Amino acid sequence: RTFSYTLEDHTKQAFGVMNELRLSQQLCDVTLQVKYEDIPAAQFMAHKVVLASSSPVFKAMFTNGLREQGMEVVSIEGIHPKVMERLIEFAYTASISVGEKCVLHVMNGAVMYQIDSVVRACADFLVQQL
Amino acid sequence: RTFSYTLEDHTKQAFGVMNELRLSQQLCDVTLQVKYEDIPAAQFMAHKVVLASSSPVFKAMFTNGLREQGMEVVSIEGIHPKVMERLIEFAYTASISVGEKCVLHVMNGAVMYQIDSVVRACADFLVQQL
Repeated sequence: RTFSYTLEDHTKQAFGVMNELRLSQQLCDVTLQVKYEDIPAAQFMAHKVVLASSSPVFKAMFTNGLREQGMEVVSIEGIHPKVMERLIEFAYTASISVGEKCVLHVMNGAVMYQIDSVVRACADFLVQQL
Repeated sequence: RTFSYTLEDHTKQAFGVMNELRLSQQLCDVTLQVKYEDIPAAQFMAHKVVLASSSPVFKAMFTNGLREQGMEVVSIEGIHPKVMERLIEFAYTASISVGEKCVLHVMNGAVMYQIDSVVRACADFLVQQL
């Protein structure tokens, strides 16, 4: 009747390119300003649809019906820069790495953005070192 | 030294959500107006970063350094609406289906946007029916 085809690799390749576009600040449309205790701010550019695709919290926050018309800054307080960076990194690459003291703070950032995949992975490392 | 983790499923889930966001016209930032012979126009909303992630042609066309500040319309002539729809669909889901007369016109749309994965798949169906 009909001919179809699926490339089983397409999502990995494309996130790859989207991660490239982020590192080069191309097509970005949100900057997260994270400010946390005394460490000065950081800025992260990213793509709102890529954030919303991995976090129900970023989904809800960016899908409200408002229109961008430029760059929206999101002030994000209550999380160390290094934890937001690794969580954006997970959004864009599906991987995440950390040492054993930061693994506590990463499960708190993942719970805050409902990145449940990371939450369960941390919660496993925490009982596999106890 | 350090603890890391990779969710081998994350890209498929997230494209899933991005495809959802497209169907609902949320966070979109390009409308392709395809006009082709006498069939009237069609409009497709999509996410420029998701287009650019799957097509070198859409990459180059959206990554020039210009800023969006709203919705950019791309006039796309020289391809049937049904072929652009299925190619956007491939961008967002990695799959594509078609009957045997449209499979000719899809390999021409894929070559036009350098969606090489589809091009080689069509080029195989064309010699597997001859």
